[PDB]
Amino acid sequence: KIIGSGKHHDQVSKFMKKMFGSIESIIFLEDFITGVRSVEGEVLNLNEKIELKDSIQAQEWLNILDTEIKLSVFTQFRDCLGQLKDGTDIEVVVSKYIFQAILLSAQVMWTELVEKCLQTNQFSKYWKEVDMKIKGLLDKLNKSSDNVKKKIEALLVEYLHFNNVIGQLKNCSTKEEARLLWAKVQKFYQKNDTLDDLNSVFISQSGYLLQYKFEYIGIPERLIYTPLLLIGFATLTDSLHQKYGGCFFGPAGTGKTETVKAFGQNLGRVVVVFNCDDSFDYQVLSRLLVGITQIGAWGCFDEFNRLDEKVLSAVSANIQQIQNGLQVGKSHITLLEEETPLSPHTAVFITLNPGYNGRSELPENLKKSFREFSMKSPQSGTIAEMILQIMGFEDSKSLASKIVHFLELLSSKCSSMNHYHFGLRTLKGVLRNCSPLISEFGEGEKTVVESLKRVILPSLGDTDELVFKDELSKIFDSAGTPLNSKAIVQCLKDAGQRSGFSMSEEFLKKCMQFYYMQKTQQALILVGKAGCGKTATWKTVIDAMAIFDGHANVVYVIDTKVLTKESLYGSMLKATLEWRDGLFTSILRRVNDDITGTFKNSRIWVVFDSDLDPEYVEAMNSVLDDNKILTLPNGERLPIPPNFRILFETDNLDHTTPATITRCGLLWFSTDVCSISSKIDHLLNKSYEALDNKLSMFELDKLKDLISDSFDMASLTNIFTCSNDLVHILGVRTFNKLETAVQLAVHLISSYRQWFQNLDDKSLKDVITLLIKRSLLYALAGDSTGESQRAFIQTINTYFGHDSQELSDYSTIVIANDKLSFSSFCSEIPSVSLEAHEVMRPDIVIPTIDTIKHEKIFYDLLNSKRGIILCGPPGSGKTMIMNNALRNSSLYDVVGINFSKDTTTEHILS
Amino acid sequence: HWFYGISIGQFLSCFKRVFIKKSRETRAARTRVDEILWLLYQEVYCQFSTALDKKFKMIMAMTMFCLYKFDIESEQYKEAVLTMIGVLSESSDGVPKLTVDTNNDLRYLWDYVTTKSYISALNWFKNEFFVDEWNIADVVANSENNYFTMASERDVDGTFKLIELAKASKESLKIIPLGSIENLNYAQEEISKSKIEGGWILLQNIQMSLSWVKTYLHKHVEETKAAEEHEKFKMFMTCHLTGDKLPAPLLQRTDRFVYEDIPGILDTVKDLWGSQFFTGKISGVWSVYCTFLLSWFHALITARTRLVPHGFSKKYYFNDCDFQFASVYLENVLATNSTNNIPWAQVRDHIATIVYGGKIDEEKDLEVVAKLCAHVFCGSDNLQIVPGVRIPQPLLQQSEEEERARLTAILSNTIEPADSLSSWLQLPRESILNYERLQAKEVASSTEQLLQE
Ligand SMILES: Nc1ncnc2c1ncn2[C@@H]1O[C@H](COP(=O)(O)OP(=O)(O)OP(=O)(O)O)[C@@H](O)[C@H]1O
Ligand SMILES: Nc1ncnc2c1ncn2[C@@H]1O[C@H](COP(=O)(O)OP(=O)(O)O)[C@@H](O)[C@H]1O
Ligand SMILES: [Mg+2]
Repeated sequence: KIIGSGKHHDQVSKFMKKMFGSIESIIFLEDFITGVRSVEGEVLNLNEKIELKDSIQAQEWLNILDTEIKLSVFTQFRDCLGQLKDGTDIEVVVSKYIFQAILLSAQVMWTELVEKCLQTNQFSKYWKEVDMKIKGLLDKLNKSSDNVKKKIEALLVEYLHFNNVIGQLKNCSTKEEARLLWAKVQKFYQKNDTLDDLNSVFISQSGYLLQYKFEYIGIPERLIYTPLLLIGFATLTDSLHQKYGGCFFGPAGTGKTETVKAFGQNLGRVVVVFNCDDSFDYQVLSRLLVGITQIGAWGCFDEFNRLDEKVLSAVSANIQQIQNGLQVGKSHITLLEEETPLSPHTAVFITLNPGYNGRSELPENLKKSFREFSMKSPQSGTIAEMILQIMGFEDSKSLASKIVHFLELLSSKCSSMNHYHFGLRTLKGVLRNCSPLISEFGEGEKTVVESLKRVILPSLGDTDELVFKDELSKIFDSAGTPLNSKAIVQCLKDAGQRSGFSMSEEFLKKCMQFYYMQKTQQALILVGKAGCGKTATWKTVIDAMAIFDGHANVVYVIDTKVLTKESLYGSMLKATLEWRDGLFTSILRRVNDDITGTFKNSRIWVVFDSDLDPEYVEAMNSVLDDNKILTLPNGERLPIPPNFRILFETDNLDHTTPATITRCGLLWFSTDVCSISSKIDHLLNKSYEALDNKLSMFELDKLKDLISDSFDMASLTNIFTCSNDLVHILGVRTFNKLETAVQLAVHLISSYRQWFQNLDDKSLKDVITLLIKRSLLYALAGDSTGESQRAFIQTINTYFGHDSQELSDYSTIVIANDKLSFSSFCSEIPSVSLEAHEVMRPDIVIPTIDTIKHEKIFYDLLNSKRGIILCGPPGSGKTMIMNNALRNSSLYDVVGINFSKDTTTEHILS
Repeated sequence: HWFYGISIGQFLSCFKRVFIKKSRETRAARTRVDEILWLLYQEVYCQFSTALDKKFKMIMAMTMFCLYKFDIESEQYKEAVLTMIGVLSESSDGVPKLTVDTNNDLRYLWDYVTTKSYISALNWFKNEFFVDEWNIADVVANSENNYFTMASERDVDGTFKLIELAKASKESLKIIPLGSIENLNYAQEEISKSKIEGGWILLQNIQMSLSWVKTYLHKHVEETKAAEEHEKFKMFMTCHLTGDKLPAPLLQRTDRFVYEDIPGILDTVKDLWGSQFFTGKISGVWSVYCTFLLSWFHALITARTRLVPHGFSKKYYFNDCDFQFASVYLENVLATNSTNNIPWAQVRDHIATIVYGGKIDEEKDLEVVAKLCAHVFCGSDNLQIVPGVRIPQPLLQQSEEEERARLTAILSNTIEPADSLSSWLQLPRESILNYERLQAKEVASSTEQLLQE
């Protein structure tokens, strides 16, 4: 395509990202090349414009541009260093030069100044000067544009490294210790008396020298400088001095590849990263290796420990060839069945992840040419202080020490739990949530306290909350208060009492915690046993925010485990080469692509309302991370807008990885949000509003008054406590049987509304009480043996009043159209006779008292519009009783599905 | 283990040798059948123990002694030794049924085991075979094969032993290291011409070229049965027990044995110090002194690596690459800096963390390396690395050759005490006793499991 693009010369800019790795486009002029621009967005202006005639090949002018960009970077560096040397503020020079040039000029000037400072041992003055520079950069960051903000942040990272080193040098007691510390720190120098400008600047660490190749790097994600990072740099430069390659091994997520890339950036190189175990072809890798050898770039094998055995052997042979050529000093090595030149600036790095067997090591042929090093997670305190210094926090050292001490204290005192993770990741999450809170309250200790209470506190259990509170009081001297209280609390109360929910202290506490957590977090997890109120909590908060802000809400409730990964994320027809959307990506595209609907002024919620497993979430881990992009296995890479928020409603995290818990805002429901006599009232109101559409006014008011005052929690609390004494098959706690009790009671009451108008008040109350007793018995003790059912009947007749009509084992309201009395009866015992030829049909049943009672209760449960579960030993008669109850009626048709050891979800649909 | 494979043909040849070997008239075992059975046991242990490492050598010796004495001796001996192995293993405990004046050698074994001298107790069974273990001289001379595999761990290489043998065995050992495709082609040409010229050839570190051996060497050695009809040449292979699994037919075709010879600390110091000046001096006197100290430190760290988990939690193989990198750093720091000793403080922190502490992934082992470096390098005009030697700092005239001679003399003057692993190294003697008890427990458990099976 490039070869055929020798006339327009504008199709190369698409592949500039691939062939340069750092620059995304070439900024053109009407017939000249006026510069380049990187992926982050930054105009590098070439000093000498490149003419482009039509006859010139793409190869020739690309070749001249390759040197021109490096010469331009060196020119920017030299101009910036000459400017800063004639003392001028960093703020006025940030706007002129690219990030790399100002970075290198700052590093060289810092090294030059601190050398003489170490000679004279007067560190306080330069430390204060650097601190003032950092404060100036910090205040200029607030007034920065979209492009300059990244550059300012990177310069802040490097300047805080400078100040850290100067402070450590100042604290050193002896000159020997100061020089020991200065040896490890990566120093920068330039030779003022040399030709070949591109080789003027070099880097000295531990006495080893490395040339600075001036390849443009852009404005990359700078890593925070920590004493464990500089040890990685020292190991890499020690390996590179002796021409050995560079191997890192350690736990995943310790930034091995990022450390290699940061080392390359400091040296001015862009590191070509070969990603492994991504169905990575070998031939393309061999081509990349030949390119690395011929150019001289640094190639890093990311996750090298995961490769096919034959592919691993082939690539290890190639790497050994390259390394042998480098060590010997020979040129024109033999690989790819070809002799190719080998530039002596080539280098190979490898990063090995821990496998299933534990530790992973290099192949045998590479162990004699690679110097392995073990990477570890950084110390919490050092980078805690560094991040607090990234923000405008005062007393950042004391704050970081207090935060780390509080976290360790919590880990030592709080009760052990699966999701209790107080490592470095929790610290970084606390700081990231503390970052946006700076707008509301300043950069004091109370901001950290509020972030801790908004991150750690919700995820803690009930017994550990008091520990959190008292340790927070006794560690942090000041305990703050939250703002924006009255308005959102009143709005939550409105949105809850509108839906019937009871605004208890616990429910309001959980709603407030969820609201504050979703204020900043994007991925939410709600954990708690079935019936705690996760759905009620988040729905109430959604309604409250809709009423408060005025933004509309769009909710997509998806059950993850019902749908396979192909349906949830997207399926590709490998035999026909079409990609299908799936469910999650379809509703993401409907958000990004469409604008006619209310999608910019509305908050999108995707509630994964099912148990989560690592396999499902690993396909969206990029969404959970700071990337905030959904990376499909093939297709467009979808950006999630700020309104798009993912919630996870589950009941356990026994299979969710620590990474997902740390990234996602976790809200743990340690107890039910409402008491028994609040769920009962909510269900009563939800049934009254359903009956309201098919009933008169006064009759309904009187009936609901009778239902409400007929039972009281004083008598029912003893019943609910006694129900736990009974043995329950397929046990479910009574807080979940309340729904069945209330719904069945209300339906039974409503089914006899015709016989209530001409009914006396006393008999009406007796009817309501008897039906309530029946519903309570068949909901609480409905899954008992049958003798324990009689025991529960005695309990019911004891704890209710002694005047209401007693409930017997067969007490049923039978109503005759010729009489007005309720006429409650029991124990009919009918009789039936059948012929010989009817002895076995799938619909012949001998009616006994047990059969009639079971059929009656089953039909009453069906008419209550609630699902039923008949649990019993084989041959007991569950199917027979259903089919008899539904054969008599002309309203229901039975569809019998027979589940087996594995009935897929499409069996039911079929 | 993938290396201890045994075939019916080898066993039958070993049994044939029982009759073939009309050796010295052994103990008078009455009937000829008993004497033949004893000779069979002796020959099996003498031949098939070379292919095993030290722990499995002990296991074989104990198990075959038990198998022989469960038939030759009485029940008062059988239950005695069964309970004896139960005592040696830490799984069971009790007193054996010691019959006085009837089982004397068992009483010597009881004296050994009560004194908690596990190594002598385990070597008692080897001593009871009254046979001298075959060295590589015996194996190479006696076995009528042209192929031998020399396995070992990654800490010790027996290439020097094979060189010394073949220089004294009829001609020209020829080392052919593997590696890149150049090494592979050079090796194939060398073997193709050496099977005709007859010189002994050696193939260092087969493992790295596994894919090559699976394709070239395997079918070659399986098909070159006319090599015995070629000139009398011997092709050797060096592997690693912890390395990758060699193909089964290739290993079965060739003879095998395990090189188990760990040199003493002083021996390693002497070897390293001798080898350092063979390549010639690089810098002045202080470079020589620092190279001597580095040799001492490398020997100490390698010796402590052997112990596990004593000294170090894992067997971190500190090869010669670490020594080369540390030597390069020492030359650099003594070149850029001055003659004075001031930068010792940064000689440690680089050696203890970057070159020798890079492989380390646990904090305890890093602390071990750091304290070892602090002990070895921090010195003021008189350094006592081990309680038996004192190293004075260089002279004032700075005569480098005299300094090298003096260091050689101070190496030759001292001798290694038998308790060096507790005195020369910093870990206590009770640690060594616990280590030995653990290894004896492993041996006893394995042999009991085998006997029960
Ligand atoms: N504040 C409240 N006052 C009264 N009743 C409430 C309150 N909150 C919840 N409930 C009752 O508790 C029920 C819990 O329903 P919800 O769907 O929220 O449960 P959950 O714990 O998330 O469980 P699931 O795993 O079944 O989704 C509600 O349907 C309602 O009947
Ligand atoms: N009252 C009854 N009248 C007639 N048959 C009964 C009665 N009680 C139990 N049975 C017998 O019990 C068996 C239960 O069958 P089925 O309903 O298939 O078991 P399940 O309900 O466990 O699937 C029936 O075959 C029926 O013949
Ligand atoms: Mg729910």
